Amino acid sequence: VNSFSGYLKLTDNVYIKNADIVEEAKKVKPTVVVNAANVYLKHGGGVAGALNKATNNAMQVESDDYIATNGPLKVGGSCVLSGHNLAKHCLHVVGPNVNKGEDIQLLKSAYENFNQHEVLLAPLLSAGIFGADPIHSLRVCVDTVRTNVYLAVFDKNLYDKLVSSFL
Ligand SMILES: OC[C@H](C[C@H](O)c1ccccc1)Nc1ncnc2[nH]ccc12
Ligand SMILES: [Cl-]
Repeated sequence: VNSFSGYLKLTDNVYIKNADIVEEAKKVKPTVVVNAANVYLKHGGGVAGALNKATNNAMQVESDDYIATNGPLKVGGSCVLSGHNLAKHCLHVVGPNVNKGEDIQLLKSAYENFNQHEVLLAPLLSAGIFGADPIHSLRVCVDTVRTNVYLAVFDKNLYDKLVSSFL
């Protein structure tokens, strides 16, 4: 039993809700919130910009130190950093950005990072401003993640389409 509320159950381990991941994180304070990161951990817009804003830019400050030490992430890769006021940890995961010409096949590799964590609050990787088809992202999530994932879909109209089209 966990403290996630109001989710629709898609499979044994995947759950979905129309919700603002910032507000969801602030309420649940999950062990792991997933950020839709880029390789530079520059949290300017989309989920990343919203999460970082909610941390009063502390996420960005921490991320800049991470990059200065370690260099950029790989597309498909991840790193674990602080969750600040939102979660214990933030798993920064880089899905491919279609608007940069990145290989959509890397979306599966991106979701594989979730399997290192028993329970996560997450967005649909590569959705929104990353330019991929969210129906495809949900399918890859369901077919790749084996741990317990609670998906927040910000857009209500998109949420309804993902549910109604879910196989
Ligand atoms: O897949 C990324 C997802 C896209 C979003 O659902 C969308 C917005 C407009 C049109 C269609 C779809 N972004 C988020 N998901 C959850 N919480 C969030 N908080 C801030 C951003 C955000
Ligand atoms: Cl987005």
